[PDB]
Amino acid sequence: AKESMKAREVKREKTVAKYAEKRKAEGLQRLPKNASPVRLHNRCKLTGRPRGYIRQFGISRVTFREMANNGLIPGVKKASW
Amino acid sequence: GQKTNPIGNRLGIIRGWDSNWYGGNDYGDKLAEDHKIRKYIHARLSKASVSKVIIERTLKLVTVTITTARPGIIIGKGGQEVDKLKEELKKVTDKEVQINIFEIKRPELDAYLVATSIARQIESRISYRRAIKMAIAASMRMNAEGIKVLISGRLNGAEMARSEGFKEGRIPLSTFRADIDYALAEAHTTYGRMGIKVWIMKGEVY
Amino acid sequence: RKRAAKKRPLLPDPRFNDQLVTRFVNNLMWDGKKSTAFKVFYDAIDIIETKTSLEIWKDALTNVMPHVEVRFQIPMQIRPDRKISMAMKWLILYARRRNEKSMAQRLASECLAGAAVKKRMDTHKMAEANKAF
RNA sequence: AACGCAAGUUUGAAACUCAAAGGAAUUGACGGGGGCCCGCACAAGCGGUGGAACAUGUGGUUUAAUUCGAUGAUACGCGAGGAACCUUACCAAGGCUUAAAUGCAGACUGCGAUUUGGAAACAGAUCUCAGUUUACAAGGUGCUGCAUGGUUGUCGUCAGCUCGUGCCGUGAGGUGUCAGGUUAAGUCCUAUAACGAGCGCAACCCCUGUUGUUAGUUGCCAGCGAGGAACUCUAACAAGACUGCCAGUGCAAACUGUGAGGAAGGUGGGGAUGUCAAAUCAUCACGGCCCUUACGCCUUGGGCUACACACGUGCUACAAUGGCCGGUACAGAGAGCAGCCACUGGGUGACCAGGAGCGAAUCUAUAAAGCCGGUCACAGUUCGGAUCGGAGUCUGCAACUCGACUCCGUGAAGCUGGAAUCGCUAGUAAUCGGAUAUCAGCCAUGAUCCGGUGAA
Repeated sequence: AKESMKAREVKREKTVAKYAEKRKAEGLQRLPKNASPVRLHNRCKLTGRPRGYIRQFGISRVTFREMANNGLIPGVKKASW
Repeated sequence: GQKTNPIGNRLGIIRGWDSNWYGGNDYGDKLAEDHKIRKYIHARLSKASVSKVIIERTLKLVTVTITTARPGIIIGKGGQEVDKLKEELKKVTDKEVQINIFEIKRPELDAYLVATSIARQIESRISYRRAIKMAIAASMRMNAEGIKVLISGRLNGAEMARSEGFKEGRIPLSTFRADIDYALAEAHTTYGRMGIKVWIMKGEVY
Repeated sequence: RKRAAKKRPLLPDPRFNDQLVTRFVNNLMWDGKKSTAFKVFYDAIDIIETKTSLEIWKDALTNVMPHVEVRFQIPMQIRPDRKISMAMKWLILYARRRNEKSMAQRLASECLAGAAVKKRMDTHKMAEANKAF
């Protein structure tokens, strides 16, 4: 969750912006090995915390719980059935 | 920590949501921007003692309706006092942005203005003993029968933590139909960080 | 402090329209399978047609009904109804030790009226010893 | 020293050491003291664990590293709800110092393709929001949860915990909260130096269990006909359960049975939760200490999978109420352009190519157990599934360390498991299948749910 480690994700995301037509055209691949979609781990996008992630809200479980409790996500309620 | 948030289990009930925007699976950056706008507003104008930021993220628009404790210094003269704030937050979130400043009805009953005022008195280090009763009296002058202010450890520059009840009246937290608003604001002193929790019970809603 | 009981009412079976056959197949069930238990019971009672009908089975179910159980190891009567659950449980428990081929085959112990009466005899012999209590 | 046969009796110091010994009463705690109650707590019944092989977790031993934390109940299929690189915080070796990101400060202007050294990071050339000095911050998953904020487990969904006024006691304190009934309850009646109040309980909320109205799109198919507004359905509003009805007990609450009803006596299940210096300074913030040629930073390769042993949590099998080849049915919820695939062609198969429909009551995703028929006719077997060799498919730059699946070989331990221990009172246990979450693929037998059959 360090600043360097969370900025590494942004650097890799900015690196995988080009080469979108190069990787689309088992050989002929001399790349910086960072322009691949297999190295993009998803963070919490506020704190930058791995080990728990929801694609819908894009944040970790602890931030999701705290915001859903203190009314920051429209729609969430207390599930009961 | 063995108590649920009082406004947490009240959303499908009398308590509503702060933000207002329906996006199917697209919370993402629309949530990151809503998280940054509130903190940017609270850091840019804190001397007005803001109460809440109703963020309405509809199509091609974002309304930033601000409920303060002092709208005079926010509107300012002629509107250029809002001009810089608006160009700032709009170039932070480069989209079509509108602002609406709301006036306050008895600012001593907001469950957050009380907390931030007590925190400011604490970090100003006057007595730590007059602020809680000041807030209690200024809140119980009027209605909202229940008020409960609880404070956390690191008190009076001591070594071990301790908590004080300091409550009076009636605050039925076990009743979903009670209209208990609450907001936690804490003071960053030199002996650490002191936490404040304010519950306000106005009355049953229907 | 259980304060109540409900006895769990039952419903009869199509064949033989009897209420004891339902209890028997309920004690026969395994992993919640009633159809195959009914099938096995029907095959068993049809194999028993060598020698009458399920009458001989229900009368053999009587020889496994104890009248006193030990539970300072004091003897006492069980109940007017738990007798026909101990009898069924003992029959079904000791019919699974017979080294036959199928379950319907090894269930041919109703004609042994054979590891079923031995239990009742041992219970009576252990209850008549502690009769001074 | 006196007395006595003796045991011993009477009289009776000091040196030295501590700031305490002691009596009465009060609150709590405890008792192998008593009384009244509750909880799958015990008694009864069912299924397990401990026996066997496999998967993860942990201790222990080695390693350059085997990242860190919890190591009774409240840790051990936990944080972690996806370890090939990435995550990664650790190790070995190459490249950096005001910084690999972010604010600033003072200048100098209007992203791409090509070429060399390379394992990359980075250096040296063409070319056409970006590039470069100076002093600034910055940074640390560094150390203490026994300095903390916040956020949880536990007693515990147990019924308890207090306050205002008034009286008793010199005082700590007592009363209200005790006594008798009542049940899930400090939930209520009766009297009582008590009268009231607050937190808690209950009610107020969600789903399910019947009926009516509002409306029929992409629910649905009853009557005529070749298109319908009755039902299911969806989602809004209402009724219905209040021991209210009928019998006995009681000043009263209130239990014991019957009748009606879809329901009973809180219909059932959930969200609600009023000391242990308990878990986290590794979600986040933070007081104090330490390093800044760095314990800071970008890379490649490796480790987190190491293995003589152990304890915990799981799956499967130990068989014929079973296996196999065949026929035949019955779902629910949830998901789908970070995709679901109808259909056709190739291949035993995973899968590949072509190619509709669908950003969702519209289109796709084909259930098992069950039923019928034949075989096996009892043992290491036509049960079992570990281990190993060869040949393929998919993802990804990369499948050896360390992915999954298919395929042809093969049949190891296992024939109901020792004291000891675990869960369960009704759609419950047991058993079978399906879906979701992390998503390039995946260890998924873990976690969260749903549906079927269904007990004692």
